[PDB]
Amino acid sequence: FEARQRIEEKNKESSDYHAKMAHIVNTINTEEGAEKNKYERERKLR
Amino acid sequence: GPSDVYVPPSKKTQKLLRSNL
Amino acid sequence: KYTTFQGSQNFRLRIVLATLSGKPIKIEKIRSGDLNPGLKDYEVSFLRLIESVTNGSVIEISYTGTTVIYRPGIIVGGASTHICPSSKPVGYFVEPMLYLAPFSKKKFSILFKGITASHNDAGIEAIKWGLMPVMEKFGVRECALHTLKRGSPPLGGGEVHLVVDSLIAQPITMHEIDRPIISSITGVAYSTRVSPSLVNRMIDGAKKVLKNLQCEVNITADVWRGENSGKSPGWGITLVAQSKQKGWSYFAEDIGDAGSIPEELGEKVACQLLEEISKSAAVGRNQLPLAIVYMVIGKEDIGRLRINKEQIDERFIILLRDIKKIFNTEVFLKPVDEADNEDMIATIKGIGFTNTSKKI
Amino acid sequence: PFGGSSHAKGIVLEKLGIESKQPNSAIRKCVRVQLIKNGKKVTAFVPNDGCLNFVDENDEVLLAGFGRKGKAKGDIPGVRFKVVKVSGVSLLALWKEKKEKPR
Amino acid sequence: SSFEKQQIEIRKQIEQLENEAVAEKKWSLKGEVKAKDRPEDALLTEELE
Amino acid sequence: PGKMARTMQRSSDVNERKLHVPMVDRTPEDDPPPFIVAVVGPPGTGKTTLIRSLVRRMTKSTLNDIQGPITVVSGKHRRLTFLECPADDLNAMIDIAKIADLVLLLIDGNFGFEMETMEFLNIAQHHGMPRVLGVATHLDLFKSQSTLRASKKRLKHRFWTEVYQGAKLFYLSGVINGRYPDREILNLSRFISVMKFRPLKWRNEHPYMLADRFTDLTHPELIETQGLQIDRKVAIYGYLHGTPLPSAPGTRVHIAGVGDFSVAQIEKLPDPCPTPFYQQKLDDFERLIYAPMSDVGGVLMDKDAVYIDIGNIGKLIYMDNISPEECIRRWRGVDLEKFVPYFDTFEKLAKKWKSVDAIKERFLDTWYELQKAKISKQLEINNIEYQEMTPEQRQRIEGFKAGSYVRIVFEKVPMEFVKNFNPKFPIVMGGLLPTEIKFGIVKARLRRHRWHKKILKTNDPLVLSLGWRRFQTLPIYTTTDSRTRTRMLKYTPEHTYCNAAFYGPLCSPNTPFCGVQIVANSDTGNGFRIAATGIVEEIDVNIEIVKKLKLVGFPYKIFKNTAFIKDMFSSAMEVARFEGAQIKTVSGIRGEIKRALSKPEGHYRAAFEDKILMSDIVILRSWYPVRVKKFYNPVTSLLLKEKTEWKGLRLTGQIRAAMNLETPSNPDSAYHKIERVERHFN
Amino acid sequence: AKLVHDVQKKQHRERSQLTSRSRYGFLEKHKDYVKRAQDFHRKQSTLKV
Amino acid sequence: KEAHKNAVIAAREGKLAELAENVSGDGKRAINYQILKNKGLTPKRNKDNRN
Amino acid sequence: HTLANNVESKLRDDLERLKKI
Ligand SMILES: Nc1nc2c(ncn2[C@@H]2O[C@H](COP(=O)(O)OP(=O)(O)OP(=O)(O)O)[C@@H](O)[C@H]2O)c(=O)[nH]1
Ligand SMILES: [Mg+2]
Repeated sequence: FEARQRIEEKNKESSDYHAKMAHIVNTINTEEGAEKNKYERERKLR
Repeated sequence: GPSDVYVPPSKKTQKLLRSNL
Repeated sequence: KYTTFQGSQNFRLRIVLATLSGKPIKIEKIRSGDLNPGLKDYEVSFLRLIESVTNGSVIEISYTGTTVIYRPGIIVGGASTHICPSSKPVGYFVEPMLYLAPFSKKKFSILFKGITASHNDAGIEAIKWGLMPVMEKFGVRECALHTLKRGSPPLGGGEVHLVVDSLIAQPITMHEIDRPIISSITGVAYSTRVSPSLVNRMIDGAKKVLKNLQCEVNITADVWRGENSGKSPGWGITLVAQSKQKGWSYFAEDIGDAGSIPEELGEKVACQLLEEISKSAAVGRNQLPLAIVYMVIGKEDIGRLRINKEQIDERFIILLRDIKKIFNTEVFLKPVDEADNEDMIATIKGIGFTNTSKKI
Repeated sequence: PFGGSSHAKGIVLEKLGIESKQPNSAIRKCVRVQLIKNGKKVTAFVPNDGCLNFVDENDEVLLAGFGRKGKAKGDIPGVRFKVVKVSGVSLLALWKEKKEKPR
Repeated sequence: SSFEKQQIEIRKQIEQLENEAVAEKKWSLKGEVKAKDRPEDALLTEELE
Repeated sequence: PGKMARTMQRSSDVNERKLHVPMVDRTPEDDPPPFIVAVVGPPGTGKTTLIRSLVRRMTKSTLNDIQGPITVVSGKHRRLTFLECPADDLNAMIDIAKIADLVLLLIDGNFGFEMETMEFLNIAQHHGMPRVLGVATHLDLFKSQSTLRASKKRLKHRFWTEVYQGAKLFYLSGVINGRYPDREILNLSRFISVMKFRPLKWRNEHPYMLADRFTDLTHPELIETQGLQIDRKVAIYGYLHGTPLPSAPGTRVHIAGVGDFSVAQIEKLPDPCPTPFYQQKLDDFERLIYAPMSDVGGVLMDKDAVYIDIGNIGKLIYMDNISPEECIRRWRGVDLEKFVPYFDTFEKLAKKWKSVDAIKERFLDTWYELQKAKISKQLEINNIEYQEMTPEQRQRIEGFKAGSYVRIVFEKVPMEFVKNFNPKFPIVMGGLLPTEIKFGIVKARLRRHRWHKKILKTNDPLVLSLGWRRFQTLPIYTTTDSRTRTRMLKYTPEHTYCNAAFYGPLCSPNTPFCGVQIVANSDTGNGFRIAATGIVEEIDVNIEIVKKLKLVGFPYKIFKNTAFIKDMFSSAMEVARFEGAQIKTVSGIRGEIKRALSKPEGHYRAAFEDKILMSDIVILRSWYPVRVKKFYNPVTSLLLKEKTEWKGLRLTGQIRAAMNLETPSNPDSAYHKIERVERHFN
Repeated sequence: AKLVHDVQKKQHRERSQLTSRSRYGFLEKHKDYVKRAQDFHRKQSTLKV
Repeated sequence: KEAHKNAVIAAREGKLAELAENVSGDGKRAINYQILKNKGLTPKRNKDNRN
Repeated sequence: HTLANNVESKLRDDLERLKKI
């Protein structure tokens, strides 16, 4: 019984960790890189 | 039954429970 | 062990204040002069909830049940589920955790199982649309409550999920001096296992009351259809007026009794709403203590709020006496300059306090 | 750049990705700041998760332009800065153990 | 003096800590614990995961 | 054009170096409380000589035999409190670093930077940097201008290194006649009198004050009746600093080296050495030094003898005997659990609401500067509503606003304190918070101090400065195991921060603290003393905390992929508990433990990865929990008589040294060199 | 080697076989294991073919 | 056993005393070189680049 | 014999601990 309980909880925790990790890394990429390419389109203009 | 007839109550109550040639 | 109180008065408020203060308290001679003196089932469940969402706080009750000693600890929180006993509802158990939400180590996700209506205590939608605005103006951002299944008296079978993420250091101090102009009025009539005709009847009564006014008035209908409709049949209706500019809210509500006129219930909720508007001064008689305790727990700084002559009453007096007996803190009051009414500006120095339980 | 000048200072609002199970990586060094000149939050690396552990929160840091040369394996595109100074003192001297972060 | 009393209490506490820190470690706090180096059956009696 | 460009980069960069992070000041506008300066340095320098000369110049009055604080006026708004810290008590150094704001740091020139001075610099830096100003004494002994100039620049450069560059020092010739050169004394006086200050979190969040005058209150007849063992009433006289202290008795205040005594009685007295504006406005409405326990004029008072040279709804609410009902009846001339309030009968409500006109009556640029504007506006609100009404507000709800003489009297005070007290040591007291009074375990992160020699050890006592308290506990150093668990270490990593956890008096997170080894002058020895520095970063009442133990077993019969492991266990009970589990042979190949045996009693069988050798050693990982020791010991140095060489718990090294033991050592575990020969196969 | 201390390039050291294993001489580490497994799998591959 | 253990204790005391012989000949305690000069965590270097 | 009884009592104790706590 302990085996089944432990493996279940470990699986849930690792998957949730991954989901948060991708959520974060991807939000940095989207927001920041968008505004960076904005600024670069700005710099090449001058 | 107005609200029952309301299929748009799906979204409405969802928000209510949430908040060439 | 030190701050001493008598009787069963204002038990939840006293416990919440004890937690926020850290001062150990003893409250004794609880309903001693009764055929069943001591504590109640809902009260002991309340204390169980307090221990559940606190950590290391020691709570003991003498076997006579008329003397409870509380030694507060820290406020962890977390995610848990509580089963409220039959005699008292989820809003009654929620209001204290609503007081304690924004200052905890782990965010609040509580599942309350049971009844979600009473003439006695606040309905779920009432507490949401009334208190969430007040606390959020004071400075909480993500506080919300969803309804998986809604119960009814006297079978319950309701599920409410309180999710509060906003952990704040202190609510921002408030300086409200004026009278908000009511922007509009909305409301909602909910029905479990009864007729949409009944819903329309009560809304007709309400709009009959409200036809004397001219600004925007809308009330929605919620037939809680199907599986999550709880077990007992029932219904209720709530009304809130809103000031969009500053975004204030005032409200009144009721449920439908056994063998009652839904139209009458409509004129009911309408009349309490209007009367509370009449007696209001920038705030409503039932959310007074909520804003009061927030502005008290605010940081080391005076805060200003307009209140009403009529709003001042016995419950206000006992709240002041208790809050003074806890925090050794007194509220100054000065009359408004304008003579057309006798509104009273309450000023009080929010005490030096931090969200020292936060995870940095 | 971020306006006109070469360096900008602001407020460490939080340490994104304190919990990156695989240490010393992109987000693991990714802290976030509030540019005070704009009153606006924005993202910025720190070098050496050791210096991560130095800088904590609400800490008057002073940011400079990151300026990658070429394309590495994992370093995130968009993060555009490096912290330089913390609450008075400069992180190279810190991580080399020359001074201590004063307060 | 009550100060002397609390000094007596802290003092006795002090030598207890000294002796407890200088004695042998507890097997379960050690590393490379083993059948010969434990007292037997402790792993049932106790709880570790 | 080009000048335009260069000057706009000038403008941008200089503003971007100008701006900072806003924090409130709470500071007194009307009457600033005194600013605190502390003469700090090694004992063989002549700080006393310096304090005497400097104060005499500023005050236009000589004085001998300075002791304790001494307070003087300068400027039209300036009053200063001078403290001569001892060069013996590390604890006194600590308290001064906690409280003082200008530190007059005097350093030998014939000899450079004694480590006591460096340690005070460090600890002030750690608890929040006060303005520092250094003076190099003993320059007159250098017998060549060459050496004098070289050491001059050397000192300036090291100082400039360890505090902000530019921090000029003052060079002091010699003590000719119990005196310092008057012209440079003017340099010092004018400078520190025109000094500007900064807001710091510790000051501006806790109401703190230095104790000025010391008196005792006991009935002498009570004394003989009890037998000198009775805790003595104690009265303290002082000023206020930083945070407005409350006005009603019933709060808790720490006292350094004393303990934690609640406030019994407090009264507000006008100051003895007032501002010139205070005096002139006094006279307008009607129509200098001070140092209580040190000599002034030509007289010093002892305990009793002296030495002299030869020559209204609000109040209705707040009254208790009144029931709220009688309050309300007097004012117009139930419980809260019933959430919705009282109301009127339905018909009367409806009829009075048929009219609704009475209800239509109510019815229908730099961001930094922006929040600094909010701070300023909030304080000006504070000011106007403060001036609104004095007798209730000022006296009571505003508390006792800073800058007001106060006498506070207390009970339960050590007889030893009042008897072995000496004025030479400073005495501090500042408001405790609910978090600073409740106890628990602090999770902090810290590093060894970087100039220290040896690394700390888990479950080894350690004194630390944190909050007004300063006390010894037994930490436990934990490193998160790449962020899965909280494994306990057994030493601090030798050049990085690592987590720690220990029982102690709680305090708000993100708060610096600084920990030390021995405080005893008897054993200061020759090395540095400050040993750890960190921040307390959360607080709790319990923590999961792990140590890793691996059960070692051996194989004793081997097939392909299967094995019978022989000593990880001793009972079939046990193996049944642990079966179906996951192990890895030291060689690095995995496998699982599968079934207990019978005829041998503790041996089991495992199914491995490949043919596991007899020449291996199988292991099984496992997490035990550990319990934090709850030792707690405030130092109480000033309670002690000699006021140094206080000794709490000793460290394991000198414990083994004392009781003459030898360090434990797992011999076969000790490392050795291995020379594996080259191997070939058939 | 950008921004790392040598005392971060510690050099963890190499243990020895447990002494009571004089008879079962010389504990192996993973590099010994990889030599063994690689050779065995060549023996297989050819014997299968 | 006793001879060996007293031998190791004697070695302990000898090393400890030999360290202790460097105590301050004065009451004044000198700054240390590591903190006089303050060069932290260098790599290893060479006399060529020294010159 | 008596050793068997003692082992049985020990088993009772350990099993009670493991199956109850
Ligand atoms: N060469 C030199 N000697 C000084 C100077 N100032 C003071 N001294 C010497 O230091 C002695 C003063 O000792 P104290 O003033 O008692 O020493 P302290 O540093 O004040 O410490 P305490 O003794 O605790 O007050 C005098 O006897 C002087 O000879 C100076 O500017 N130059
Ligand atoms: Mg002196």
